[PDB]
Amino acid sequence: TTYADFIASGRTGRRNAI
Amino acid sequence: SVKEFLAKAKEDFLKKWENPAQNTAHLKTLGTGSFGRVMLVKHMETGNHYAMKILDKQKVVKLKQIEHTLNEKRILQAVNFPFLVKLEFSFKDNSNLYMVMEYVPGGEMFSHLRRIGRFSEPHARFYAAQIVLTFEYLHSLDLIYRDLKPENLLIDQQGYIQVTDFGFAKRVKGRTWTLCGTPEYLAPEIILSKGYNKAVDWWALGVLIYEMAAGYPPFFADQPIQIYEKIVSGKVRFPSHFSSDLKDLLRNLLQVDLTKRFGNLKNGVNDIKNHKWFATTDWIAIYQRKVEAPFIPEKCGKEFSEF
Ligand SMILES: Fc1cccc(CNc2nc3ccc(-c4ccncc4)cc3s2)c1
Repeated sequence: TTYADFIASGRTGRRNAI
Repeated sequence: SVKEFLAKAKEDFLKKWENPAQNTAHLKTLGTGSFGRVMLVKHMETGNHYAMKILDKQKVVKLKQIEHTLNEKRILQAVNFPFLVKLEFSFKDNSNLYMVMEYVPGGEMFSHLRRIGRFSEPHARFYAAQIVLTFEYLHSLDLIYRDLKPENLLIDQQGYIQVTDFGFAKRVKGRTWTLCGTPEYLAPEIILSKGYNKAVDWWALGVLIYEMAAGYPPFFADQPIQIYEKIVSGKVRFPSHFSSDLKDLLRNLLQVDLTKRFGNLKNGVNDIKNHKWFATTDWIAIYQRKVEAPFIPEKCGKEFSEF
């Protein structure tokens, strides 16, 4: 699912600016 | 009376912007960064609690953050809006820069959103209306925000939003070119190395609305470069629980084409405020915070002369 894909991305935590 | 409010707000802004307030005071840890930390402090004379940002002047210079730091404090001391943090005091000493601001105890929208999963559409709309008004305010001052995301939105004791950071904000009338922001929240024109304007904040609003209502952003991947590819393709898929009104609003915000993006058309912000998804939104009551919230929780002297 899209939810499982989100968890798999490793980008579920606080995101830094580039 | 929005035109009259915004003309008086611009008068109030420019006066403070042109003659910034300096040295308005004298000297638990809530967080840390590469050039400083944020502490919960108590003002001795009143017993009032505030958040104090302590910035190491040497570390600011080393990390090439002089202009961003001077600019952020300059904006903070000049703005006045219900969803923008109130800067109480600012001062410097031999070693550090200090910004004493309102303490926002609720923490980031980010934590509440990951905990709850996703927000219901009325809940997402309550926050989205506050961002609409804030960008309308900022954009009227020629201020581009450029770092909208749940991580940068504090929730106060009344359940309303508070914006504290302006690290990437820039006061510019036309185009700007800096590659800055967070990968998920980048408009396609920032990724494509072209000149861009305030419409990037309206793209970011689209990303924010989608993330609050879905629980995940419209474009994600394991690496930023793979996220940029999805953004520039603009292929957005919506969860089946998204209402017809939401999908339509998001199609218009997450518009690759600038001549079609909501907020960047002749009617401006009014294309967003008058959208069907916002029909039940009382814009004046949001501003007044009368709507009941759905959720209630000497070193480097030359470089910092203006601070
Ligand atoms: F000093 C720093 C330099 C560079 C990066 C960082 C990143 N860390 C943090 N930034 C903030 C900003 C505001 C608040 C805040 C304000 C008002 N009320 C409650 C919290 C807390 C934190 S913790 C800090």
